[PDB]
Amino acid sequence: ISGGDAIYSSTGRCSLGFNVRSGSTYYFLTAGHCTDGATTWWANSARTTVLGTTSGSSFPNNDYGIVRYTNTTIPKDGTVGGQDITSAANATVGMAVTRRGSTTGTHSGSVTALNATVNYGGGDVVYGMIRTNVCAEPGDSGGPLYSGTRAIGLTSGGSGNCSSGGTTFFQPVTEALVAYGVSVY
Amino acid sequence: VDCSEYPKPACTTEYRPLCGSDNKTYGNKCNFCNAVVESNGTLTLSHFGKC
Repeated sequence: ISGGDAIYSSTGRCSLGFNVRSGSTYYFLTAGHCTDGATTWWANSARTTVLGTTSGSSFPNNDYGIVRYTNTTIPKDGTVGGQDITSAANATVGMAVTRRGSTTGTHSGSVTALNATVNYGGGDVVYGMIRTNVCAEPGDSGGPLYSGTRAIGLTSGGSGNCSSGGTTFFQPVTEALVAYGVSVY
Repeated sequence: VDCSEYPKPACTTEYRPLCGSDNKTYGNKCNFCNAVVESNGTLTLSHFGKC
């Protein structure tokens, strides 16, 4: 399983962000709004293939979460679909980026702003978000935003859609890597 | 599902589908409620889950 692939909780479906590790312990990052209130994660809608259990969740304010793998046999590719990921970097205005999600697949665009505040309502406000002109739709949450072999962010949300075009906000991945002391591979 | 707190300028992108009276499956409550507002209150909920 790799970045952009579907992940299922007891509540719904999101996408795997990046496979990361600390020492010999493997985890995967995804959106905090997906990990919030989620315990177990599965690889299929039938919930027969277990992936792991939620180890951390930060939402709102930030939007990232981490899941510890408990499945010993499932391959944990350090890629996004076929795309190898070798490092993480900070987003910059004008940077060409690409997102992969379990609903819409792969879409590209550019970073249009940094440090954006997104108010999802009901007190669910997230800060320091990367703004882009890349589309995203329900199910794409937590999927990776990358630039070549560089990991950049995790899909949080936005407006519009892939048909008419939209605006999507991403949580900077560097912040998540630092919080959990993990690294991409 | 109540859409009084709508519309909202952005929605998170998790998938928990709802079926609207227009036979369209809406990806989540936020997407559904924004559509209801955009329809000026003409769209309604048919049932939970996919259409």
